[PDB]
Amino acid sequence: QIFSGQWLKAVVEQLSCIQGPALVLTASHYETRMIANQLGEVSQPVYIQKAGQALSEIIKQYQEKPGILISAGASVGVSPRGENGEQIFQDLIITRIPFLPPDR
Amino acid sequence: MRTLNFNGKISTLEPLTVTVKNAVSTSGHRLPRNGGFNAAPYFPGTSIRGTLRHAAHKVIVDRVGLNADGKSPFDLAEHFMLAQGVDINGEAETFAPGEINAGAELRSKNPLISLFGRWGLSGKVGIGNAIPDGDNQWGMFGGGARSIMFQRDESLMEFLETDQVDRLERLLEEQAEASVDISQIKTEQDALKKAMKSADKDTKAELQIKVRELDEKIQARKDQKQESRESIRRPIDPYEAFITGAELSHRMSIKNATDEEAGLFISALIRFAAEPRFGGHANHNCGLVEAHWTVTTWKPGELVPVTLGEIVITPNGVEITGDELFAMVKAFNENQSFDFTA
Amino acid sequence: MRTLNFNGKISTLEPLTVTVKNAVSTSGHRLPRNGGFNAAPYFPGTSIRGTLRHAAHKVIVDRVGLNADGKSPFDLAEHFMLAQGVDINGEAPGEINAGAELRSKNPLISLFGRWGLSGKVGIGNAIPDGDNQWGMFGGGPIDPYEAFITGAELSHRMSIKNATDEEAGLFISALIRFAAEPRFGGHANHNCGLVEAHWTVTTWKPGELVPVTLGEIVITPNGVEITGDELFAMVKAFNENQSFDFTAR
Amino acid sequence: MRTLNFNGKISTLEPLTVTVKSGHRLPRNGGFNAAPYFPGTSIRGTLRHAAHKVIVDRVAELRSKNPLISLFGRWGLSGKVGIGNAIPDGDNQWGMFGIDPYEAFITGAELSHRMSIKNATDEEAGLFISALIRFAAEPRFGGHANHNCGLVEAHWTVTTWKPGELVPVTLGEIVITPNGVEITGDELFAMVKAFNENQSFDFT
Repeated sequence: QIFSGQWLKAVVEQLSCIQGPALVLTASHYETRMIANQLGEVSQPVYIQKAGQALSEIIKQYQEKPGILISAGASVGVSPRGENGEQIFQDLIITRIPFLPPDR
Repeated sequence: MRTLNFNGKISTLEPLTVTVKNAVSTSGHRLPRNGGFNAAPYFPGTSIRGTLRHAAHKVIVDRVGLNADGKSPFDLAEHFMLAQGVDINGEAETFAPGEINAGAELRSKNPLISLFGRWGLSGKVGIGNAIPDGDNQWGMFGGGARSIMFQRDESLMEFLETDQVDRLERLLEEQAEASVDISQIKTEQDALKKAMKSADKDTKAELQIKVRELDEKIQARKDQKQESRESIRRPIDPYEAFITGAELSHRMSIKNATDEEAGLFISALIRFAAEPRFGGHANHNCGLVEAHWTVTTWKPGELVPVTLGEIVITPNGVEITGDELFAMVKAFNENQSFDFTA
Repeated sequence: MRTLNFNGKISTLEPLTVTVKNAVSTSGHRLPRNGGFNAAPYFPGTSIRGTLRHAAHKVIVDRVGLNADGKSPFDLAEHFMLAQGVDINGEAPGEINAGAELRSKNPLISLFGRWGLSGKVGIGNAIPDGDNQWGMFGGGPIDPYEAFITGAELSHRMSIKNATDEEAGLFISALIRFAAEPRFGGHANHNCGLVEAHWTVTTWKPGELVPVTLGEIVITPNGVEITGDELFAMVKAFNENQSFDFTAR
Repeated sequence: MRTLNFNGKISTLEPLTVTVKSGHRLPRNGGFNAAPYFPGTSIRGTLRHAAHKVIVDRVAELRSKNPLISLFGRWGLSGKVGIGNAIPDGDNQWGMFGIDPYEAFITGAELSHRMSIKNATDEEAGLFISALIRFAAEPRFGGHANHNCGLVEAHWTVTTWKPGELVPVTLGEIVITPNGVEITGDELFAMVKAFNENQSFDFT
């Protein structure tokens, strides 16, 4: 489980090129932590899902101030929709397809 | 060039302990286990071999003798080669041409290196691990706790000056507030510990760094404490040791040992019997043992080994049986052809 | 520079208990057990070692002398060094040979070492000879504490390794002063701890096949009998040596 | 500052019964089949009551203020005094006497007994001897009040030992008996006078 640095640089580069609120669905909370570390928070607030956290707290952290939300796992049929209901993230970055580990 | 098998038992006169760096962990001092967590702990053959090698080195420096001032003729390099087995001047190479057929002559001139070997010269003696005969036979000893001398007895106040009494009281107060500070630092530490293991991969790396810096903070508080750099009244970690009287089966063997090398080994055991100490915690008199070894030889090609005698080490003395062992000791003592500087 | 093994028996005039936090459990003050659950209780060598170390400390501060105010010239750091070996002040390759003269001028810290300084004396665990010499004492919902019985024979064995005449005399004097209050363990109330003990001090010159007994030291409530002119010789050698600086480390 | 050892004998003129506080047996001195002993807990309790009611009759730094607490001590404070148990000398000599019968030593029993004061000063160490003399008025070494178990006589050889010397010196002989209290040794009398002359006291 080592992520190649070139891919990290490319991913942060494409993340920073976004000009609006976005939802980054990484695959592992470990990927969430490495991508957060590699990001320089040049963009509007970066909200990170700590390993074993609760998504809805970051959801309501994100409604007050839309920005870039890197939340691995999560989903399970959820959506960071606004208060009256509107698409508040024009971009959705699936960094890697969440390929399941091999299970001997 | 006869192979001597010293098969015998070490009975533990005082608890037998050893701190093997692998065996110990942050859980606590544990004896080196004979495979796995729950196996029967053994006393390492490395410790016995080192003790016997230092005994043989002392034997050799005593037989060579001392000058009027009491300094052995050997140098630091020769001492380290004889007992420690490490070369100070770099004169030890493995599998190098030129030393072919020089090993026999060096062994004859230097029985110590012959027996215990050096870097590149195979040691003729192998000092096996001590395996207990029966279950249990190991447990936690030492322990106890350091305490404030004057809190345990008050007669020592009448010896300490009022300024020293002030220093005492300040030492107490400071050690106490530092103890509660370290206490809450440890509470944070253990809280971290709970996640150090339960975690995802390289998430925990950060927690490793956190504990490392919390331990640097601990050191900082140590420096802050003033006076004692440590905690005076602290509990002592118990150390695992074999119970007294414990029977530990021991198998040593000397591969193709001349009568001279065998005599040096036996004299080494004789000198070791003066202080029959193995392992550590000598402050608690740990390591004192009485040991009886049946020396048996096995001529290659023969189906059975013949017993050349029994060597019994006891607090009451060293008992040597069989004329073969006596002839070995006499051969070693009489031989004046030993050069320990090569 | 001889190795003196003190081999002998401790007979307990009153019970003898030690609250070692390792053994004590929810049952109460369990004696250290020398094994598993059903092994034979052993009186730790750490307790006897502390008692004899503090006896040596007391004789050292007595032999140094007391000022007119009745106070000892040593400071707190030096007291803690002598009895507890704890570096209160906190002050190596330069120490490789400093141990020789630090031992020579401070016989106590040589005998009972400090952190990084190997102690010459090793005080072992007292172990009962027979069986059923341990029971519960202290009846009074009050925790009964484990302890040995009156007259229990505990086989003890100390050993001083490469000690000089002053070192061995210091240890003998420490035993003399301990025999004034021959109390081991704790439980000062209930008078538990007081023992009468006797040791045959036998030495063993390395190389010799059999050790030679320098004599017997016997501690009884009616006195301390020192047999063997050699133990007296080491005692007076320690007493008359006026060349001990106890302010070095 | 002398550490006083009271080595001596307790002779019993009545069956002493203890463990008043499955059957009523005496505490076992190891195992079950070994000799019995009379627990020092009750002896030190009696000495506690004696010291308490002598200081009532009359009226390190703490030790000078309260000689009682210096002798026996609170939880935090180490008490100088320690009262061991009474061990029988010979074989047998104890029986099921006496309603559930209780276990007791026969009349005429002689027990070897040890008491000690660590680093005693004459001031507070006099209090212990005064506690034994006023004990002698009411010699109760039993656990029964209706059956008045506890009538004993006891003779203690006080042996101090200044540390360092090879032998201890006998201060004197303290005997307690229903006839009264008998004391020997002029220096023991002077010790108890030291106690008397000071008046340092505090309540508990």
